[PDB]
Amino acid sequence: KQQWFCNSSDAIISYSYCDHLKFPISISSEPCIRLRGTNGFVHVEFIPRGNLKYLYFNLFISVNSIELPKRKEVLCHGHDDDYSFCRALKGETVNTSIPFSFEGILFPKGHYRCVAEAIAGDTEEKLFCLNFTIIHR
Amino acid sequence: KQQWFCNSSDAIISYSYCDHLKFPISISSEPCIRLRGTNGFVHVEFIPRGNLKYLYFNLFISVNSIELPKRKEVLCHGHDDDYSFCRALKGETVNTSIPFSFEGILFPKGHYRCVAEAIAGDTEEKLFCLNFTIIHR
Amino acid sequence: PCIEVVPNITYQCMDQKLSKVPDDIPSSTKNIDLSFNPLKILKSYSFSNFSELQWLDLSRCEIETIEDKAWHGLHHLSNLILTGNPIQSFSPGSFSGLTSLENLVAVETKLASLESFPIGQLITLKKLNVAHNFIHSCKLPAYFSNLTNLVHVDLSYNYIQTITVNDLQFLRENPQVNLSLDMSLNPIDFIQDQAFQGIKLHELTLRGNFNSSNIMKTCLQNLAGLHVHRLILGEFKDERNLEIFEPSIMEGLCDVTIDEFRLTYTNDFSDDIVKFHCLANVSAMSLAGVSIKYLEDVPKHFKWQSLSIIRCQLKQFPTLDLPFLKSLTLTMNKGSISFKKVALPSLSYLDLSRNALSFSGCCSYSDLGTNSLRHLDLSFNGAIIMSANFMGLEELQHLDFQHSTLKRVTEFSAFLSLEKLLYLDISYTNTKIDFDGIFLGLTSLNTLKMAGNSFKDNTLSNVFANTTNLTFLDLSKCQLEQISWGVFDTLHRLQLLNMSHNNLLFLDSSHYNQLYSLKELALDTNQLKSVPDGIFDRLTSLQKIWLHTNPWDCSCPRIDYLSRWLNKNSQKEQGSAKCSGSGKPVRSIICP
Amino acid sequence: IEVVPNITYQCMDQKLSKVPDDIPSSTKNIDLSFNPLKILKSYSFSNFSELQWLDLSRCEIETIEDKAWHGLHHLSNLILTGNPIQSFSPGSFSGLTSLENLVAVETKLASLESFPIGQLITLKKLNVAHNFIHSCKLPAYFSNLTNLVHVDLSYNYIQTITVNDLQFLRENPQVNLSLDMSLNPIDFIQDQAFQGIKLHELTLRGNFNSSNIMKTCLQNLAGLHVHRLILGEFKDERNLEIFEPSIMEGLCDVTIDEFRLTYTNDFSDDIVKFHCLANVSAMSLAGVSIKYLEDVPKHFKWQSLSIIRCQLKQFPTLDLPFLKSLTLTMNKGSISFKKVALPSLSYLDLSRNALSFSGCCSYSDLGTNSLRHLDLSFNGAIIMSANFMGLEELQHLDFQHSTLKRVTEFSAFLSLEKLLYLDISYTNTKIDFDGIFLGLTSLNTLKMAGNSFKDNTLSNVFANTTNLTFLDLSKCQLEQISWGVFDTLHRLQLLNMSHNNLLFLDSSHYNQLYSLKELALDTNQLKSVPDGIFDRLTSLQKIWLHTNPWDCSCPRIDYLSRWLNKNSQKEQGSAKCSGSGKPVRSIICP
Ligand SMILES: CCCCCCCCCCC[C@@H](O)CC(=O)N[C@H]1[C@@H](OP(=O)(O)O)O[C@H](CO)[C@@H](O)[C@@H]1OC(=O)C[C@H](O)CCCCCCCCCCC
Ligand SMILES: CCCCCCCCCCC[C@@H](O)CC(=O)N[C@H]1[C@@H](OP(=O)(O)O)O[C@H](CO)[C@@H](O)[C@@H]1OC(=O)C[C@H](O)CCCCCCCCCCC
Ligand SMILES: *[C@@H]1O[C@H](CO)[C@@H](O[C@@H]2O[C@H](CO)[C@@H](O)[C@H](O)[C@H]2NC(C)=O)[C@H](O)[C@H]1NC(C)=O
Ligand SMILES: *[C@@H]1O[C@H](CO)[C@@H](O[C@@H]2O[C@H](CO)[C@@H](O)[C@H](O)[C@H]2NC(C)=O)[C@H](O)[C@H]1NC(C)=O
Ligand SMILES: *[C@@H]1O[C@H](CO)[C@@H](O[C@H]2O[C@H](CO)[C@@H](O)[C@H](O)[C@H]2NC(C)=O)[C@H](O)[C@H]1NC(C)=O
Ligand SMILES: *[C@@H]1O[C@H](CO)[C@@H](O[C@H]2O[C@H](CO)[C@@H](O)[C@H](O)[C@H]2NC(C)=O)[C@H](O)[C@H]1NC(C)=O
Ligand SMILES: *[C@@H]1O[C@H](CO)[C@@H](O[C@H]2O[C@H](CO)[C@@H](O)[C@H](O)[C@H]2NC(C)=O)[C@H](O)[C@H]1NC(C)=O
Ligand SMILES: *[C@H]1O[C@H](CO)[C@@H](O[C@@H]2O[C@H](CO)[C@@H](O)[C@H](O)[C@H]2NC(C)=O)[C@H](O)[C@H]1NC(C)=O
Ligand SMILES: *[C@H]1O[C@H](CO)[C@@H](O[C@H]2O[C@H](CO)[C@@H](O)[C@H](O)[C@H]2NC(C)=O)[C@H](O)[C@H]1NC(C)=O
Ligand SMILES: *[C@@H]1O[C@H](CO)[C@@H](O)[C@H](O)[C@H]1NC(C)=O
Ligand SMILES: *[C@@H]1O[C@H](CO)[C@@H](O)[C@H](O)[C@H]1NC(C)=O
Ligand SMILES: *[C@@H]1O[C@H](CO)[C@@H](O)[C@H](O)[C@H]1NC(C)=O
Ligand SMILES: *[C@@H]1O[C@H](CO)[C@@H](O)[C@H](O)[C@H]1NC(C)=O
Ligand SMILES: *[C@H]1O[C@H](CO)[C@@H](O)[C@H](O)[C@H]1NC(C)=O
Repeated sequence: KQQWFCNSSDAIISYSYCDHLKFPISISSEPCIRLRGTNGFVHVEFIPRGNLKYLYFNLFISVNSIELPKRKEVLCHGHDDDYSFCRALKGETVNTSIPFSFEGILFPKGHYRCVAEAIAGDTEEKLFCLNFTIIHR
Repeated sequence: KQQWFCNSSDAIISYSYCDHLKFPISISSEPCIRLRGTNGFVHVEFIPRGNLKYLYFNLFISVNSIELPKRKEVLCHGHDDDYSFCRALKGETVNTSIPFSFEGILFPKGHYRCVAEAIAGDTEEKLFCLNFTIIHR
Repeated sequence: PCIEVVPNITYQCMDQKLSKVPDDIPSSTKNIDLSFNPLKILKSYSFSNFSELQWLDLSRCEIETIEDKAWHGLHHLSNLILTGNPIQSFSPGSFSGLTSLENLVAVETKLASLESFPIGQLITLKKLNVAHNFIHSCKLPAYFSNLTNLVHVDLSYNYIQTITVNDLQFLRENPQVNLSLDMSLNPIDFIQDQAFQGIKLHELTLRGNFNSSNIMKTCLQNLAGLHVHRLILGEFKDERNLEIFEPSIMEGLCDVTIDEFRLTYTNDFSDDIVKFHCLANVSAMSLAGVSIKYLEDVPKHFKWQSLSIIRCQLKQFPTLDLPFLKSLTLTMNKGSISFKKVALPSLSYLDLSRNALSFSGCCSYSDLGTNSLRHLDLSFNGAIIMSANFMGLEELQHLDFQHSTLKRVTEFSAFLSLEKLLYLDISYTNTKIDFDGIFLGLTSLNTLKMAGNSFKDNTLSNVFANTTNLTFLDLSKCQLEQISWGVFDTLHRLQLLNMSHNNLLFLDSSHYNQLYSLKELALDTNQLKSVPDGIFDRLTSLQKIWLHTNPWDCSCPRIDYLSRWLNKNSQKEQGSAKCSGSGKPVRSIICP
Repeated sequence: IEVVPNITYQCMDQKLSKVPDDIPSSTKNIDLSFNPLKILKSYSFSNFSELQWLDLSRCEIETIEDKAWHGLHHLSNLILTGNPIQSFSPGSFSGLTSLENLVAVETKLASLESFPIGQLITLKKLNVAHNFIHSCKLPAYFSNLTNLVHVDLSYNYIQTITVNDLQFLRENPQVNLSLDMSLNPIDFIQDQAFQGIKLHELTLRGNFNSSNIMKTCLQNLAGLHVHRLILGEFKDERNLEIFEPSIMEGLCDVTIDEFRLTYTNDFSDDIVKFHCLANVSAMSLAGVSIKYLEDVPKHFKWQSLSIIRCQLKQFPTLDLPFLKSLTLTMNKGSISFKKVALPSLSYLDLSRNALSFSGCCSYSDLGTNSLRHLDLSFNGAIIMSANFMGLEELQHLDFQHSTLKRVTEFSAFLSLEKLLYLDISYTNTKIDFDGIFLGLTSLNTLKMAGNSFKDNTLSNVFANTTNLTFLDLSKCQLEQISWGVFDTLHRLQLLNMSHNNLLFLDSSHYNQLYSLKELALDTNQLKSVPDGIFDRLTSLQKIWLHTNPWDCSCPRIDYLSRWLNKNSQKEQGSAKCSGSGKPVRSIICP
């Protein structure tokens, strides 16, 4: 059940919700991601099921079935953080859009998965879980 | 046994030949080593039983009966070496005073042993082997 | 309905598609979470027979009306969370009976102001959160005279554009009132002259307020007068950042009186800002998320007593001669910088963790310039080369190296002069203990953590011979295959020994005869098929023991001592020891 | 003492009266050193004719009497050092039909003029160091010895070099010769003395007491053409107090392909930026207290730069656009890598510096596309963050003993499709991710000893690493191996899995290894082997199974004891039975 997609010079990104955590959120890039390199924005719209003071992610990436080991990525360290949304409390409105910028590594070609569990550090309660699908050329 | 000795403001050094290697050398320091810190010269006169092009040492140190792992100290790498004598050949007379300098780290007190095999990394044979005894206070 | 969390005590009705409050709940409940239920309205005496609730959470409950009288049976309720509720009318005393309330959270409760806010009875209050609302007044109603215990207030993300001498008119009346204010994310353009004259603020947070330099510059000049403890200042990666940012913008901070300054992320940054002249008399300078790249030439007169750099971008390690500095903290640096000598004779606390820092010739007086350092955290870094055993640093109680790559530590007694050391962590340092004098000198040591390392011939040698007052010892994940004789004969004050996650093949009763004060012993997940008889019998202070994930051989008469022993002691065993093949527990087995 | 059976014997320090009759007539090397001899007798060894190498060092000898060297019609190396055989009368060098190398160090000799080595046309190397020679003068008999290419004149009494001394070389610009002048107190070199002379290499180490004297002496090398010049001093000798770069001017009157500095008591970073070095093709420091090396002028024509056992405080900045080769090795410091721009760069060696290196590796690090060899061994933390975009011409990568970070977090060698050789041994890498070696499809040689795998299971990482001829998985704490693991490696000739903790082998790995020559499995924990396991190991030349606790029960040990007995010539070391000690070769099941 896609909730989004986008095409680009190399990537065809797309995501559905996770079979086990459907809590709602809506999210988008701008531009669509080029894996070769990219500056843009991540538009995020949703209302969290827990405080984002200690927001972080768990990424379960995999290329052509080859699991990469669990990758972790912190967004809100819970002190003088760089994002507005870090102050969001449980069940508050969140609209922001986050700038990002990166120059690419040479990624192997083919079919990537990535589940991104968002998580509230204060409670380890899962806030949400997307399930991306990237195809690269 | 005692081939030489000297005592300083915190140490008392002395050597003999090694039980099973007697090939001769007469070495000494001026001043006598203070483990806390010392600038001086190591005077060395002897006849190499081998080329010195790759002279190195194996130090088997031991503090109050606790053996440290074998320690290795190259003197001649056989290439643009810092000392006259790396050029010396088996048989050639060798006489020199080698400058040295250090600042003391803290040494535990008591009975050290250091046997120093000298080795000719060309043939890998033994040139000579002193058995020192430092007594620190 | 509802979940089962700590029964009759904490429950979770979150997102239970609930019409309204269910009575099918133990009256003794002290924690409810109803958030995410279409309650729509708070029919009064709702929370009547939930008489000892502490923590009420009604976030995103779609509630429009608090039919007052709703909070009646709740003498002792402290936390009340009403976030994301469309409450327009807070009809007076709506907060009725909440006599013990300390913390009130009414974020995104569609609130126009504090004037219209019926909270003047709740003396018990300390924290008040009205972020994300429709407020425009910085001003604090006169009923705060009544709220003695209110100490913090959060107005961030409202519409306050202006701060007058009246908005603050109240703090002047009581300059023996400790209050802290957060006004981050409020599009502020005007503070008038003398607005902040003779004001007593603890924490003032001004983040992401200003749309450009001149507004800030000027708004800032007009804080003049204020005595503040902690001023937090900066913007946010996800909001409008001042295109330009020059130190001049904090002219007049020199009229504002600060003991702790705290700078955060900022689109444009200037290395000259922390040298900037108006910060000289802070006692706690501090940076976070800031793209500062060098930090040299900080003027020597400055009276910073703690400095702290966190998630910044230093390209090279600070040059600092600050003589009044008691605590330095540089951490989570972008770089991979390399340590350089300093001279901070007042220094007592150095946390250089998480920088991929590299440190050559550690550690002695020469490196730091204090003789009063007590805490050195060099954890989560790169190559630390030990060419010096802490001569000069003998005042130290906490050395952490964990997860850094220590080198040469086994080539001399590298901790010899650390006779006062209480805690050592070298866990995960890729160290292979080749030398039995590794720990000489460490006679006071209590905690020793040295997991994830390894031993010559995989043998636990006699390295503890005079680390006598050791009370915690972790040798987990050290690839041990066996244990030399005598090793533990002296650790009489040892309480926790972890030797789990190793490859031990047997144990030897010659180790446990004298661990008189030992309460905890992990030996799980090794490869023991068996244990000598009577091995645990002299462990007189023992409480917990782990023995699982070993292939225990349960053939009788072999397995008798242990089965018996664990059965008698089942209480102490943690996890569950099991038999090879059958898979059955060990305490289960009964020999003839 | 014979070391080689009937072909070399060592008689050193044997209080030997004189040569033994005893010893065989075939012996090819012989060493009588540290023996009292005093006279090399006449015909002293006519019988030892099949002889290549003779050494008589410190034999206390005072007289070479006549025709001692017969027959000696094939002797190449002769070593008389440390014998007081002062006077060599035209009757000592008899019949060395084939002498390449003569060593008369410390033989009291006082001049070459009268030194009797006239018709030894074969000679390649003369060494006369540590003697009493007072004259640089190169004899005319040198015309007869067109083989000679190297003379050692070291540790003698030479103070002067004079135009007639080097006349011989003026009248022989076809002769290729090399001189080692080191440790002579040379105070004067006459003007024009090095006009029209060519040396291959000249070594002037430890000659000068005084700054000025060096300056003037160096002056009068003017006109010299020399392939490799070697300058500096030693630490156990009287050095120069001051060494100002200007002391080098007038090297710009001499012509040098390869310059080489060594230890210099006093040294100035700007000495290596001297203008008179700009046209040297190979610059090289060694033992020097250089601390910075930054603003080197772009006109410099250096094609290779070697910094060794120096003291750099900071990684050099360099834009030398014809530098083809950079070796920075054994640095005193720990230093950390900084970007450079070396577009001619093809061979970088940065080993053994305790070097740290954030964001390894890609084009922007170096500024070349022609890098064929990168060696970052024996260093600190190397943080893998790019995967070699731009560096795809790499054939040899070495990481040994450095601490490699993040290498398991992506396919970090992805772009190295041309890579032949990879060493990641002792990098303490814990392999988590089966795609770690993606990209390495040209790869022959993979060394990854002393690491480890998740769950101590050798997993499927060689799926696409298909031209592997040599794989070393020794010391990786292995307990078992995933299933298809080796099925791709059709070209594999060597597999090391020794020093691991395997308890069982599975036969599916080792069938199909038809190309395999060497297989090491010693020093695991094996007790047994699937019947059949080694049958299709057709190319097999060597197998190691020793240091395993083999169970020699019958009928269990049947296949193997048989097999190993039949293949006894291939087994390296010996597989012994647990308990007894008996070779598994020798068990016979009934
Ligand atoms: C085979 C499996 C691959 C899995 C990919 C994920 C893991 C990749 C880890 C490698 C990158 C990381 O270790 C280093 C990194 O982050 N580099 C950024 C950094 O570069 P430096 O050169 O070190 O300054 O800072 C630079 C300046 O900011 C910046 O240029 C560099 O950025 C990168 O190289 C990051 C990579 O290019 C990754 C790009 C992420 C792609 C986003 C996909 C989103 C899909 C939707 C899922 C939510
Ligand atoms: C339980 C102890 C037994 C083991 C003792 C032996 C091993 C000691 C090794 C520790 C020191 C070594 O790792 C680093 C070193 O080399 N330091 C020298 C170096 O100092 P920096 O740290 O680089 O400034 O460079 C400086 C500048 O030159 C120099 O001053 C420093 O000097 C030292 O640290 C050397 C130590 O003080 C060791 C002294 C050796 C004493 C000689 C004994 C004499 C008898 C010899 C018998 C064979
Ligand atoms: C003023 O208010 C604060 C908050 O109640 C007091 O408490 C200190 O500061 C923080 C708030 O940021 C508290 O959480 C800490 O617990 C307190 N400090 C420490 C070290 O724990 C502060 O003390 C008050 N000031 C005065 C003078 O009473
Ligand atoms: C297989 O691996 C081992 C271990 O790495 C090799 O090295 C042997 O063991 C030690 C440790 O490296 C060395 O010092 C020895 O020199 C090696 N053994 C012998 C008998 O010399 C071993 O050489 C490797 N064998 C092959 C064929 O590659
Ligand atoms: C994430 O999405 C994938 C794609 O739908 C889910 O896996 C499914 O797709 C597989 C191939 O991609 C199918 O072959 C599988 O049948 C199917 N998965 C299962 C378990 O049947 C994946 O499960 C999704 N995310 C999760 C579980 O978090
Ligand atoms: C003894 O050591 C082990 C291993 O370090 C400890 O287990 C912890 O670390 C594990 C690493 O494998 C992690 O799985 C866990 O975070 C943690 N164990 C559990 C059950 O959470 C264990 O804590 C130590 N035992 C003690 C202190 O008794
Ligand atoms: C001159 O003779 C020398 C000595 O034999 C030759 O040998 C040198 O140069 C070779 C390559 O050019 C090397 O392979 C030799 O090992 C090297 N020997 C020494 C001591 O440097 C040299 O080739 C001849 N000259 C030229 C210009 O080729
Ligand atoms: C160097 O001398 C020491 C004694 O000064 C030797 O130590 C002796 O070791 C042998 C072991 O065979 C014993 O005979 C003695 O009991 C030891 N004496 C003491 C005081 O310990 C040492 O063996 C010598 N060096 C060697 C063997 O290389
Ligand atoms: C820092 O605040 C102090 C707090 O009193 C101010 O005064 C000090 O610094 C002055 C700068 O020269 C000195 O003249 C005084 O000795 C000292 N005075 C007091 C009362 O402490 C000062 O205004 C502030 N400094 C700056 C540079 O803004
Ligand atoms: C979030 O921001 C964008 C900017 O235009 C807007 O389109 C979106 O609808 C915003 N907010 C809401 C509440 O939808
Ligand atoms: C070796 O050198 C010293 C240094 O002066 C000298 O006294 C000694 O006699 C020399 N020995 C010989 C044989 O020259
Ligand atoms: C370097 O080469 C150029 C061009 O041949 C020339 O102008 C200059 O004289 C040379 N300098 C030397 C050899 O010192
Ligand atoms: C290696 O080969 C397999 C099977 O053909 C392929 O799926 C895999 O992705 C290849 N390696 C890459 C793309 O790096
Ligand atoms: C530990 O060693 C110390 C110092 O080397 C020594 O005094 C003692 O013999 C040991 N400790 C005890 C309690 O004996």
